[PDB]
Amino acid sequence: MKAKELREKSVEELNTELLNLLREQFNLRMQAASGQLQQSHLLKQVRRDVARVKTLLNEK
Amino acid sequence: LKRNRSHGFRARMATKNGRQVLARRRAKGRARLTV
Amino acid sequence: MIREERLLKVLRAPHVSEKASTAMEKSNTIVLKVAKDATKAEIKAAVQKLFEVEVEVVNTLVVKGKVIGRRSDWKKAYVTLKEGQNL
Amino acid sequence: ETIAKHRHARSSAQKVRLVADLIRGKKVSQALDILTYTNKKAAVLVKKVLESAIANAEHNDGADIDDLKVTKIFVDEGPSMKRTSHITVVVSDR
Amino acid sequence: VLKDAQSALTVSETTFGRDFNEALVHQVVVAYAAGARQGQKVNKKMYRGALKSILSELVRQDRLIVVEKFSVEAPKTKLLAQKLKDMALEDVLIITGELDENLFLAARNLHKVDVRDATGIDPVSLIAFDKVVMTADAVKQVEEMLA
Amino acid sequence: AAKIRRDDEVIVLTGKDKGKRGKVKNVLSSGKVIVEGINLVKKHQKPVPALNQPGGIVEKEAAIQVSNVAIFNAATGKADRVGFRFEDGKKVRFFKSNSETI
RNA sequence: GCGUACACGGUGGAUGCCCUGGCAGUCAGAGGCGAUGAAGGACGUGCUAAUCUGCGAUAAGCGUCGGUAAGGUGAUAUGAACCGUUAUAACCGGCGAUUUCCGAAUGGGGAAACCCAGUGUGUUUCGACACACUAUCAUUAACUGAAUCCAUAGGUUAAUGAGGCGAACCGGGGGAACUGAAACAUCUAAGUACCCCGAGGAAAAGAAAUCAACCGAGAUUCCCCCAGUAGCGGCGAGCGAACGGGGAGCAGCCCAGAGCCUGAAUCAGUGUGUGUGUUAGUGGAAGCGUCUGGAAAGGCGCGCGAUACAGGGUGACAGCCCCGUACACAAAAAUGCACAUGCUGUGAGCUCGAUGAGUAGGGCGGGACACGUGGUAUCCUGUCUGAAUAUGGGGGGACCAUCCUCCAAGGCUAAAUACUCCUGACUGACCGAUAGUGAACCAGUACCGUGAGGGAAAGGCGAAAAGAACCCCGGCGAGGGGAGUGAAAAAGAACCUGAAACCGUGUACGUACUUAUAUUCUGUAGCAAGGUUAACCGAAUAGGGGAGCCGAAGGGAAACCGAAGUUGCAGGGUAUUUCCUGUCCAACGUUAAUCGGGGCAGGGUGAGUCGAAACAGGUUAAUAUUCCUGUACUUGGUAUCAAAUCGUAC
Repeated sequence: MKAKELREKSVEELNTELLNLLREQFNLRMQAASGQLQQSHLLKQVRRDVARVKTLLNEK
Repeated sequence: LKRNRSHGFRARMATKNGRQVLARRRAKGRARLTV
Repeated sequence: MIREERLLKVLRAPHVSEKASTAMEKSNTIVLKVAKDATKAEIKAAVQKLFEVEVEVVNTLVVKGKVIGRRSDWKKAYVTLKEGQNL
Repeated sequence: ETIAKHRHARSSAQKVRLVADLIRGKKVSQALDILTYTNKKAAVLVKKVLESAIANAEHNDGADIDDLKVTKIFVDEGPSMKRTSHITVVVSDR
Repeated sequence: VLKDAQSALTVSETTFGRDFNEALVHQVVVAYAAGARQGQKVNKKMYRGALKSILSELVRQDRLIVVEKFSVEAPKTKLLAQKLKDMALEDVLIITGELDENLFLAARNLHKVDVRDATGIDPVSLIAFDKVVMTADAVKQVEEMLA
Repeated sequence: AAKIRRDDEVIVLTGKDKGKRGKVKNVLSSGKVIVEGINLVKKHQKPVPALNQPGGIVEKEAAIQVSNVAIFNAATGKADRVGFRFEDGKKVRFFKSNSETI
């Protein structure tokens, strides 16, 4: 988890993070605004994942 | 607008009097030094 | 408008209200929150990219928060669709 | 022995005291009949207190409903911010 | 009167036999108590006189015991406990010369038992404890220092 | 390095549960220890139409300080001290009185 | 109608108890932070309506390495929802990235969190977006370069120390009044308050052309004694010394111009390896029964460890319940100090000569020096004069004679030393919410004032929320009564004990001279012609430290004859968003108001044709010519598309 995605090149990391931002964040926000999403751990999980991904791509 | 021009943060800080009164207010610890 | 990260950071979440509820069926109009900027073209492009719903007219207005405590003023956007509808 | 006290009543002490002075030592039914037509504002409050007391007594001491008698009714000055008051009623068959 | 070797010890009369001076002892103890970092200096000769007077008072009450030696083979508090139980001593003081590391280490936890060297003897320690156990070398060191 | 953890048997030294054994369920972040059948309470739950209210009076368990309970070992049948000792690769708890291994 | 005493209650806040708080000190660090963006603020920051705290669009957290690791997702303060449980849950620490805006702010404007620029690079779509750069002295050299051919003044280029904040202190320059003289001039007041300046953690000074004079030791820096003595002072109040005689520490050197042998201790910065601290941590002893007691840690009985009875929590005071203490250990990486170790530069002593020339001094005029130019001493002027070099110079105590450290016109010198904005540890015969801090509480908060500035009241449930289920009256509120948890509800949240003052019903009867410097007297005690030793050393009220302050085999005229004082103490006197929707009558309405001119939560403002271009109708509880209905109209690009931000209620 912490280092599983370290080896893969930058292009796939960028693709994954942009896909996450475009789909998961928007879906979670829509569900939260509409009253759905009884479980909110998805927001924290995606936020942590994107933070980890963007922390890379600069030192590499 | 006269109040802002006269006792504004920048208006005071322009002169040394504003800086010293700001330091005194900081020492006192009031939430707002000027407004 | 080559970059796509900027546009997707404008809209935050939809707004739910009785007037919005009536509008969703009166003319298939929706209300979506946006960021400080009021770039109508960018908002339309982002909506088209995300929901794949064509938009013809977007109406933007500014709302000031109510109080000392203060809240950031927010931009309200009404978007209408020809025939498609989305959540 | 049934006790019922209403606290923080928004009424001056003197008016409630002088209203209750006309009910102390008299039968519950007779006092109720007298106060049915009373127009004083404190009359409504004292009626509420006494009817609540009688209802509680019947709920817990339903026996001998007819012979209920007013025993110890009084008013005391209440918290001051229009000074409030506390109206207390103790009622029993004897 | 060593109580262990039936050996008598020679002591100066002026040390353990001088007349008790209540006022001087009271002044010295008051000064010592007040000299605990609360808002007194005492003359050296007055201090020596107070120490000699209190020692004489304790001697005439049979509250002081002298032994040939006092040491523990190992730094174990059990040995000291057994040794003090042998003489039926519970709240007593130990006065000696050079401080023994093992004995001091073992006696550290004992609230009722405290060990001190000849040079580090004070009226408070002597009075706070019912009896004191002393050694001949300690006796002569005290005689020399107090004069 | 808590001396009490999940899935253990303990005995309440004092607090109306003297001589009665129990099984520890969980320990609160503040040190409170919950042990089955040590202190039964009749808390009155606030009625609520939603959340599938059980109704009546809920018979849950209260919380007591860990100081009032002690580890129990079936080898001797009496509570004793518990210490920590280093094993070949890890550190594990152990009792006293010949130091039965956990 | 009242009174004489008690009980039952109320606004009630003194006493009693609690401290998650303050106040006074000691020991060490640091003794400052900051454009690679300081201190302080605005705004976001979670499943969340508000606060502390962390964080800064990666926003109660992200990457790597170590400890514990089965609980955790920080708390107020619950609830829904998840991960892991033997090493990728979470917590702590080293090393890094991110580090919104204002704030010296330093891209421009500007009103703090607001609006808008220029340069290079990055460009699946050169419309749009991302990173870096910006305003100041001269120095290195260059592009260069008027007056004035060269040259200079000046602009630019790549770097260097700075242009702010912060408690005290070093030294210097300015700088008033209040005061004794019952007012006042010289003094004191007072070099006091206050402003500025150089860098600092300490600073200045710091090693003799200094002192007595015919005898001596010479660095500066602080301290008791000398000495509160001389002297000054309407000789009154008061101020106030040194060569001299003891402790902390005591290191004097560099150039002065030539050489000799020289990379010879050593200086300053950077690797290597060890130890001891810091930045997470591990192990670390022992008991029960019995009786009250809600609960024992309380009484009683017998035992155990103790290198650990310091301390805290645990249903009442606990060595043997837990956390801890001493003690024994521990560092992947960073970090202060010690050394041996490698390198870029000064980097041992010896001989030859010397003591730093417009220099000291003097004449035209003034600085604080009481001395304003008076007989007038001290740096020097805008100005003139002005000999040397141990063979010479300065100083004297009567001058001649004779004596003394030393060599002035080049510099430095960490050692003992004042202070605490802050960090870590401890103590207090210090205080208990009108005390203690202005503030123990969401306090430098509410509140007052244009600003400056001034500045409060308000702390407490319960051992454990186990927070009164359930039922009834009641208006679905508010409130109360049964039952029950609870020891106790004479603990019910407006929540510790609860007195009076004031108001109700019943009961028996009539109707405020302060620490402190001295003087004197009283008691008490050591020693004894002796004791008393200050500052300091010090295993610390022990032992040393008699450079002092008094008395005395002396008295006496200095011819002569031959004993008892001090210091410790205690006692005393004297000298000084207002629009609408849902809720409510509680803060207000000169009665009530379930009414409102009143609080809370939500909603509402829609633009190419409102600021060359739009007319009529409809719209919700409030907005329109803006949203829909009929299309029309000005401009531009390619029948088709577009014309930004900003306010449209009152």
